[PDB]
Amino acid sequence: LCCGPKLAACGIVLSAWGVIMLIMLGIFFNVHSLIEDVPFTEKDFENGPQNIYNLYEQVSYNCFIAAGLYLLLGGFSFCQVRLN
Amino acid sequence: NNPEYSSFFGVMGASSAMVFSAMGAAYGTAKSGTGIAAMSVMRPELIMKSIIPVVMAGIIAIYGLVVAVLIANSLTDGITLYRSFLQLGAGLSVGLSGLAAGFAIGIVGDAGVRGTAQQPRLFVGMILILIFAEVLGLYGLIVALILSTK
Amino acid sequence: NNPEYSSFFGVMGASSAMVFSAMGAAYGTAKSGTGIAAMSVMRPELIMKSIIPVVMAGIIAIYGLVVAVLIANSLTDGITLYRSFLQLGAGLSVGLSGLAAGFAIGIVGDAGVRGTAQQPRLFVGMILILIFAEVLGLYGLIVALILSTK
Amino acid sequence: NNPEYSSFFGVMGASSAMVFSAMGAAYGTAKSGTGIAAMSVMRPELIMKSIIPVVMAGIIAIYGLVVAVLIANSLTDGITLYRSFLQLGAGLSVGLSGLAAGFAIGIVGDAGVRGTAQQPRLFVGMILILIFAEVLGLYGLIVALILSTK
Amino acid sequence: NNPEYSSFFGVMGASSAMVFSAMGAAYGTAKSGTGIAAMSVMRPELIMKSIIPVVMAGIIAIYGLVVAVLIANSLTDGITLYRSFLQLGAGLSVGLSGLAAGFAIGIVGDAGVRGTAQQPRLFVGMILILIFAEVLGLYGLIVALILSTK
Amino acid sequence: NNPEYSSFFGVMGASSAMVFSAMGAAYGTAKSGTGIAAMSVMRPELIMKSIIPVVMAGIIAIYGLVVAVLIANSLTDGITLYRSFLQLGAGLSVGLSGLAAGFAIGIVGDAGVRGTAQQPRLFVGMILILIFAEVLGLYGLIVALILSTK
Amino acid sequence: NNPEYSSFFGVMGASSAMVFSAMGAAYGTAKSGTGIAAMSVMRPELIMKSIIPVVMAGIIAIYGLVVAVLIANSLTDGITLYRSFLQLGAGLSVGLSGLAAGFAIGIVGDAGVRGTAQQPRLFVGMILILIFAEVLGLYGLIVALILSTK
Amino acid sequence: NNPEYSSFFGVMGASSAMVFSAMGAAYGTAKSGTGIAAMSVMRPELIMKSIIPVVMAGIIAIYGLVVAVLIANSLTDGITLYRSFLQLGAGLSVGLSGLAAGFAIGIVGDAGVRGTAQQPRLFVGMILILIFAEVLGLYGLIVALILSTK
Amino acid sequence: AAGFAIGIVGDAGVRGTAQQPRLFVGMILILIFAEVLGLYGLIVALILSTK
Amino acid sequence: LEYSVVFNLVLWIMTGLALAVIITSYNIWNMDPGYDSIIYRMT
Amino acid sequence: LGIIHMLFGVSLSLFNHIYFKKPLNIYFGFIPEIIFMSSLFGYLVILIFYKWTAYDAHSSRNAPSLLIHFINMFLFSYPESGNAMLYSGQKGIQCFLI
Amino acid sequence: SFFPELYFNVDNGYLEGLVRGLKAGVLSQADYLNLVQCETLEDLKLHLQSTDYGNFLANEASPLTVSVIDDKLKEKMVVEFRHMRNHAYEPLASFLDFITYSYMIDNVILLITGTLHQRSIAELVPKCHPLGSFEQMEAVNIAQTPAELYNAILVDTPLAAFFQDCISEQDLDEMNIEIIRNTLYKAYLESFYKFCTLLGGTTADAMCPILEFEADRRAFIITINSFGTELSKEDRAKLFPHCGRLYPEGLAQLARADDYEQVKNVADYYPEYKLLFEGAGSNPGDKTLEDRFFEHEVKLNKLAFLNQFHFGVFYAFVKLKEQECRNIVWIAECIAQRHRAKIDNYIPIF
Amino acid sequence: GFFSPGIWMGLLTTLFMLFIFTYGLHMILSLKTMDRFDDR
Amino acid sequence: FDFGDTMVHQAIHTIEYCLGCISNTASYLRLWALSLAHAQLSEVLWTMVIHIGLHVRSLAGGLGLFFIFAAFATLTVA
Amino acid sequence: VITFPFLFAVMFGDFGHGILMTLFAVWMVLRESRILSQKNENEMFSMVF
Amino acid sequence: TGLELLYLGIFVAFWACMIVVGICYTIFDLGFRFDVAWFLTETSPFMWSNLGIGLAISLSVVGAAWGIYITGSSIIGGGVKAPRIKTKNLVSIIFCEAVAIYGIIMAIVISNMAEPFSATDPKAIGHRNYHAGYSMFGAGLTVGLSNLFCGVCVGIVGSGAALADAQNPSLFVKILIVEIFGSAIGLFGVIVAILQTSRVKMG
Repeated sequence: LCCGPKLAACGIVLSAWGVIMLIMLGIFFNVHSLIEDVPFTEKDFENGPQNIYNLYEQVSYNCFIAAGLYLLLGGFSFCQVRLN
Repeated sequence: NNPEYSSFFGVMGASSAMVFSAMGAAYGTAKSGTGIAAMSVMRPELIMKSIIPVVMAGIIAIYGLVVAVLIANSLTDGITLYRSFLQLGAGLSVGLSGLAAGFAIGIVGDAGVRGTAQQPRLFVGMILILIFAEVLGLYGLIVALILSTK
Repeated sequence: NNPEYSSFFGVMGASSAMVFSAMGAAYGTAKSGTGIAAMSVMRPELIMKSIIPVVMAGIIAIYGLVVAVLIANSLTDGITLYRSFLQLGAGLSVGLSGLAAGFAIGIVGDAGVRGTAQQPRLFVGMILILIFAEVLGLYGLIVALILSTK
Repeated sequence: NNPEYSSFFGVMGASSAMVFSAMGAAYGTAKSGTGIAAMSVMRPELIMKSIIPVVMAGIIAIYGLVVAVLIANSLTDGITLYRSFLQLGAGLSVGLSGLAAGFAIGIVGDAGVRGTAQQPRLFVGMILILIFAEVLGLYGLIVALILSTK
Repeated sequence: NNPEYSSFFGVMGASSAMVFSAMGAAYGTAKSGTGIAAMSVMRPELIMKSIIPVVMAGIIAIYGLVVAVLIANSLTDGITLYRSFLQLGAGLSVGLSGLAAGFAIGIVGDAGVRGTAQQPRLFVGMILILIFAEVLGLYGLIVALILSTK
Repeated sequence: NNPEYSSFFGVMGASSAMVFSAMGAAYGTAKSGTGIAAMSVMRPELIMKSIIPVVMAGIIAIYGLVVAVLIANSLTDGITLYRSFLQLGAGLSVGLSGLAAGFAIGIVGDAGVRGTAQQPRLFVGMILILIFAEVLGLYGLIVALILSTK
Repeated sequence: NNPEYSSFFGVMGASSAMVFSAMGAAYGTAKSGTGIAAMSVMRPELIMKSIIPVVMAGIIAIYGLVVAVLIANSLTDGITLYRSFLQLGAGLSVGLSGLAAGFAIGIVGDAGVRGTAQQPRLFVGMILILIFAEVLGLYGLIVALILSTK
Repeated sequence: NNPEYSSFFGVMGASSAMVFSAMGAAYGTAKSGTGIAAMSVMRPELIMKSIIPVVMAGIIAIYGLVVAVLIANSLTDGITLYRSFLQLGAGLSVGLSGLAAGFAIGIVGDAGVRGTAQQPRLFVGMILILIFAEVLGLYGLIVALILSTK
Repeated sequence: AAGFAIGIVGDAGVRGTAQQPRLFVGMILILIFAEVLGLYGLIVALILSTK
Repeated sequence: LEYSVVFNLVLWIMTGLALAVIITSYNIWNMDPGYDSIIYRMT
Repeated sequence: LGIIHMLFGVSLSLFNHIYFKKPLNIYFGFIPEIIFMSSLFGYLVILIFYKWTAYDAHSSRNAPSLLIHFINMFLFSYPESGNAMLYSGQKGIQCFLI
Repeated sequence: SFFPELYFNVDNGYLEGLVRGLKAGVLSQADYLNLVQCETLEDLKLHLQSTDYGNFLANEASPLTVSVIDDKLKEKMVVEFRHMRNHAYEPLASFLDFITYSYMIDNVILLITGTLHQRSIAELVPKCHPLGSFEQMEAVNIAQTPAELYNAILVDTPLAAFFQDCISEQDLDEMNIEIIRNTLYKAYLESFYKFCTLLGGTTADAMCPILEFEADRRAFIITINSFGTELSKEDRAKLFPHCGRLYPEGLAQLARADDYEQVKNVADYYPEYKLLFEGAGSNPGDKTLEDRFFEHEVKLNKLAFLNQFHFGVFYAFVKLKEQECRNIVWIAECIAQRHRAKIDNYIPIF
Repeated sequence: GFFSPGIWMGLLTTLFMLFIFTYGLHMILSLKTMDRFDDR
Repeated sequence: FDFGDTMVHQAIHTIEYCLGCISNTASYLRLWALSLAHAQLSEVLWTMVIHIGLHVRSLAGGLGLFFIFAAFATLTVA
Repeated sequence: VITFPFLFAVMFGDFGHGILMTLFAVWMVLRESRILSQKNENEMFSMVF
Repeated sequence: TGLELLYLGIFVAFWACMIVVGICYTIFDLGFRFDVAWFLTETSPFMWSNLGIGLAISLSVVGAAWGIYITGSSIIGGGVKAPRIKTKNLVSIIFCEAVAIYGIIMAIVISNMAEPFSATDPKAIGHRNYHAGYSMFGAGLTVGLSNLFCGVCVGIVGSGAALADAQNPSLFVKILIVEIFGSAIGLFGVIVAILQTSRVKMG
């Protein structure tokens, strides 16, 4: 599909920005396993700091998944602009 | 004994009767007088016929007078309060009912005179209407008298 | 055993019934008479038929008179209050409902009288609608009669 | 242990049910009748099948009558207050909801009849629209029936 | 332990929900019917489709009916007060929010139908816009439901 | 033994006497000056005569000054209240009376000046009607003065 | 022994005198300025004579400044209340009287200034009339001065 | 020994001094701005002279700003109430007086600027009139300062 | 108050500018004074809320 | 104690001041620009 | 930042008045104008930095409020108590500068 | 309602008395008969001097002509109107402005056409109807440029709002001048009618019937006269005012009608109008439809003087006196041309 | 209590005279000048 | 040399200068006012949008974060 | 040249947006030759360019 | 309609607040906190009495004065073409002065009854003084308002009379009858006010 090169071009910019942000964010979660301090912790919090590290690891994985979708989006949008 | 302030309501009754009836009569009269003058310029021969609406309005005034006098004569200091409430209700009943009647008298008299000025056959019609408005005022008096003597 | 001022609520019922119903009939009469006066100029032969909206309006006034008297006759000094509130409710129910009916009578008569002169076949339709307005008034009377004896 | 002011709330429910419903039906009737009268000039053959908006208006009045009677029959002296607030809510719910319906009936009836006069195809549409307004009024009755027995 | 009058706020909620929601639907219905009548003269075809704004208005009323029932079913004499206030909030929230939606439905439907008569392509745009107003009404229901069970 | 606040009512009498009279005279002057300005353009020879309405307006202000000062010189600290309300009554009596008179002077003067230019034979009639207006203000003063010592 | 919060009334006096006088002068100034701009555009040679209305308005403002200061310099903490009511009367007397004078100045200024350009012989009459308005403002000051030291 | 709530008065003063004077300046600026636009399109050469009413308007707002700060810096918890009342009066005196000045500035600016577009000789008279309005604002400031430091 | 001032002058200013681009400078000056009114509000609030 | 005094004062003071703001706001809200000069052409 | 930038804007006016050889615009203009602004607003700026380096948490209670001293400065308001001074002799300096 | 009869006399009290005093001076049926019994224009002058008319033809050319007396009659009532218009306050003055608008509309139609066919404004103004006046410039010295006249009107002339139907100048060049003026007048009637309904007291009830008549009367005549010309039925419908009794349903029939008979069938639904079409015998030597309409309009304007607290007395005054002028000129013209059997074609004004 | 005999009596008299002021001011505000002057 | 006009002009300069210095210094409160607003608009856009893109559910978090971020990005620019 | 962007950065002191803002300007400059030597009827894009 | 909107908004809020407070005092079962007897008895009869006196005279002047301007403008306007009018139609203003006089006489007869009480505790003190106070208030209000509306009536009718006479001098006499009815309205208010205070005493 063409969809218009003006909109495919916007997708490329969103995709590139997203991949940059999502990778960097996922790293930050993995390194400081942190400023955001919003990994959705349990209310039944026990004396186990390792439980917090594990939560951030899950958040990091999710960040790279979202980046993968932006990589796929950028690929598709890229070819649309070249073909358009 | 007889509580204080109890006469307050009865006094408002006597005042309400006269004041609201005066409002009705004053409006009804002013409206009829305007219509009468408006007609009389065009044709004077109907002037006498066009007067009745003004008397109608005056009767509204009398309705209020009958109750206001009845209450005012009945008022004393040692009133059992119950009596005062009856007087208050009787006062409002006749005054506000006569007020409504006076408004009706004004509207129909003014329109009736202009109508008759154009069509002399209307005379009987407007008189019948005005009779209904006078009846509307009397109803007020009837209830007021029933309450005032209760 | 009974509280003071208990008659206050009841007596306002008797007054309210008459005043609001008279105001309704007064409006309905005033609007109907205006239409009659304006219409009758062109079609004088309709003067004796176009009066009907006015009679309808008078019925609203009677509706009110009947309840106002019934309340007055059943209003006493040693009233149990309960009955007083019922009388106030009955008074307002018929009065305010009659007021609404009088409005409808007014608008329908005003338009109907002129519409009939421009269209003789409308006469029956006019009556049917005005019948609905009288029914609206009657509903108020029915409730008031139920409450005043409850 | 029963609070006396409890009967007031109750009886005001029965009154509200009738008074506001009559106001709605009266408004709908007044507007519908006006449109019908104007319509009749050109299309007198439609007069009888143009009364429907007025009948619907009446149904709104009935909605109120029924609740007012149900409450009035339910009113007693030793009311537990809870019941009184249910009666007050039920009264207002059906009355004010019917009032809203009366406006829809009135405005739609006027516009519908005037339109139908020129576009006979509008008639089914006028009825569908007015059916929705009657349904809106019924909603008020439904809630009132739920509350009055709770 | 709670005030005997604590149930007052809840039943006002159930009533307010129905009354304001019906008022919104009634306004939206009246506005649509006026525009539809005018459009119908211009062209028959669209009469059938033009009913939709009225249906949406009806849904606003149902939103209110649902909450009013939920409150009435949950309202008791031994109410927790806390729950009563929540019911008042839930009632007002859905009622007044639906009322706002009713105006949006009314104004948009009127303008939309009148425009659509001239440009049939507007029909789809009209529905989409009315959809947002129905969604605004739903929002009121969502909060009312949360408060009702909270 | 002096009910506190006793002095408050009295001083308001002096204020009302001056403020309301000033308002009346100010309006009277404004209307007269407007009429004079419009008239004088075409007939400047009437400027001197046309001033009279303005002087009378001024007199109205003087009546108020007389009472306002009389009350002010009659105030003390240990006012027995009885005296205070007498002074308030006197203040209001002249105030509203002067206020009403100022309106009559202004409205009549405006018409009188314009009419006189068109028909000089109306000049005396203008003066006569205006004297009555002033006499009304005087009335207000006379009673206000009488009350001040009762 | 002195009542608390007794200073409130005197403080309101001081502020009222200034504010109402400024309102009066402001209105008189604005109305004259409009007439001046509309008038002197054609006849600029009058621009230095049509300013006077505005100066007189300013005098109204000074009256207020003199009393407002006189009152403020008369206030203390332990005020016997009596004195405060006197201060409030003096404040309002001059303030509201100046306000009335402001309207007189404004209306006469506009009418006079524009008229003067149309008829130069009107100038003297305009000033004389405006003189009465300044006198009306002064009467207020006279009473205020009598009360403020009483 | 200090009455709680006492600070409420002074605090409202500090706000009122700014809020009311801000509305005045806002009116003055907005009203002048419209007049400026009209002049400038007709002739832009005066664009730098017609701005003056706006600068003046701003000075009024400053008058209020000055008092508002003086009051705010004079607030304490252990307030003697007397001073709190003075602060309220002072704030209102300048705020409401500046408000009157704001209207005076706007009205004359618009009229003067629009006139000046046609008659350049109007400029000097406009400035003089504007001076009176600024003086009207200052008088308020003077009294407010006297009261707030009293 | 400032919002009123800005809106009223903005409407006249924008319309006038299209009629006469020379109005730009005058429009800016007028808008500033209206904004200052909002600023004065802040100033008092800052002094009062911290007292 | 003396509630009636604080109450009476605050009620009417804030009511009068609130109304003064409402009326002033109304008058400004509906300021008449003249609807002339250039408005006829822009409309 | 505002006050410092403003002072720069004023400083530039001196060069312009020199270029056009207007001694009056610097002897009666620039000099009193820059002093006026400095004495009121530059003083404020100095105090802001002073507080940051002069007072620690050890004196957080009854720590001077810069806004109040600034207002009291202009008004020559020097209460006996209720507000601590930033430094000894400040009263003389505040009065002098105004 | 209680709306009038209270504040009305505060500002408008004088004018009500004056205008009814002016009405008293209109020629009565007894006076018209005295004017008919002349057969000489100079004798006509002499008999007119018996009333409020007269002494206004003095110092004019010794021989009296119809054109002279016509212009003078207009001038007399113009002065009386301008007097009442000048001594008036906004609540009433706005009403009078609408009356003047009707004449302004005709005058701007005159200013265009002449501008479209290079004629100078100075040449056109002397033949504009009084009350137009146009004291404003820019409408003057337009340099015979249509754009300058259309800009001056849009900006300075009070009729600017009405021209919203006819805009962009393109309308001025492409539309027939008569369609333009009929369209503009319709807009006038719509605004003026609504204005009268905003004044929702005695004025609305006394005045609107007159405007509603004018709307329906024009719709009838427009339909008939349009039969023999080239005009799209839709464009004709665009000229029908919606402030009348034909608006609900009836105009649709006139818009379709192609014959007098169909127009009458429309009137058949309105007895107030049907009588006019039946009375308008339209025989070769009888009164026509326009004549019956004039008689009806006068009835309506005379009935306006049955209410003592409204603005409709001032409108009716102008129209009745304008017809009075038509009647007097008719008599003067019948005398000059010696057609004595046609003298009784004036519209009695009581 | 919310009101005292003093306060209340004051308010009652204040309103009556306030209505008088309102009446007077009402007519004063609804006061117009002429748009134009009749003639030369 | 118009002494009167010169005195007036110079007086105006002084009045505007002194009052402007007071108002101009306050004017620079625009720097704070907008800096605060930006941080607050950014914080709420973060908290009420992208926070939702995170979840304890793995796959749902990854897929949702994609769509939520795209909305966050859109609002961030807009 | 320095004062205004500096005051902006104070009002707009957000690192992440500073990147976006910088990259936008860089893009426009890098395409300067292609954007300038073209038609740009949209004045909003021309203005920021 | 800026002022009408103000009046309406105040009216609605005024009564809306009273409705909420009234129903709340009931609902919350307050100890008769809303005590009407308290209001009526604490309010000094001197306030009620002197208010009625001022109203009786002042309202009557308002009516008279109102009517005067109604007929003044009509008479002056008509007189521009019919100078005969001033000969006869001035009686309309005579009627208005008479309407004011009605109130003046009544106000004085009432005020003549004003006396001190030397009273303190209302309880069982001045029972009759309260009756006289309320009666004087009522009678004063009764005649005041009655004359107020009377004056308006005769004014409106007098306007029609002047407009009629301007055009036909034969109409004045017949129309005069209507104003006589108008005047009667005011007199009726006087009769009742007299009765209301026919049996009062202060002190």
